[PDB]
Amino acid sequence: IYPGTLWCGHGNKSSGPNELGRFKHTDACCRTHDMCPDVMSAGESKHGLTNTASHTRLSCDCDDKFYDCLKNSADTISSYFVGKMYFNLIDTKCYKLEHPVTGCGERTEGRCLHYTVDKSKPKVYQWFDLRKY
Amino acid sequence: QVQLVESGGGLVQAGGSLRLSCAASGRTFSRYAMGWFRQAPGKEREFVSAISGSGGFTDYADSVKGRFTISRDNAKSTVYLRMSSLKPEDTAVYYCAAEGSRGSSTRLDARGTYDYWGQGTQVTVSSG
Ligand SMILES: *[C@@H]1O[C@H](CO)[C@@H](O)[C@H](O)[C@H]1NC(C)=O
Repeated sequence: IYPGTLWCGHGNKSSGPNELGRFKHTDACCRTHDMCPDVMSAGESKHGLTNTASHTRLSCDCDDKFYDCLKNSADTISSYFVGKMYFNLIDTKCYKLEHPVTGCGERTEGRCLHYTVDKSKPKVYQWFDLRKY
Repeated sequence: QVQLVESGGGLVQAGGSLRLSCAASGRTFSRYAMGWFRQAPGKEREFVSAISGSGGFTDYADSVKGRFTISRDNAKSTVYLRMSSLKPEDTAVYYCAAEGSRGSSTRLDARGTYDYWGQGTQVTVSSG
């Protein structure tokens, strides 16, 4: 957990859900990210997918909104470190509903940044790598 | 704030060659993929081409594979769509689009991948 923040990271310090840490902007982003409706706990199964991580994995919509929230924040240095630790180190994935992937378009470092699909079959929930910060 | 502006277009005879150029401004250019979308009168604005930030992966729509070429100049922050051997049913409005900021990986085969769009220029193939 970050010095001066309540919500950013596993576990939490806060007493009420309305309470925010030192930084008005970064802690709001982390609070919104930690209140994602659809998550998957460690070892939880949902939507035909099983996550095999000790940390909870979240939906790609929450991660995209969290990315935009951190990139548009006013306090640059705290949001910078939170983004560079969450998105770029742990090598997590996000799950969303998409046509079945046929192959990876562009793979840079250990992650696929553009993928390709078959438009012929229906949509299914699948894992996708997270963009870097 | 960002600004995407096109150049090129108009009427050209069947078989002729034309390239549209699209200049972006406001942010870093090389990070974000960019693409070109084709809207015929009375149809969904479908994508015709897209190119990644690095340039190493491009995706073309099946209707136009092998006739169009896509490229970018990161120093001038521009993207070029070259077109050759134009055929009927290809006259349309061509829009220039840029990949928005995303936390997850996205496909270039979707409208929802691109946030910033230009006004686009008309392309007309008249003969046969
Ligand atoms: C975080 O706080 C909320 C309410 O403030 C609480 O429901 C939740 O259990 C807390 N997290 C942990 C790990 O205790």
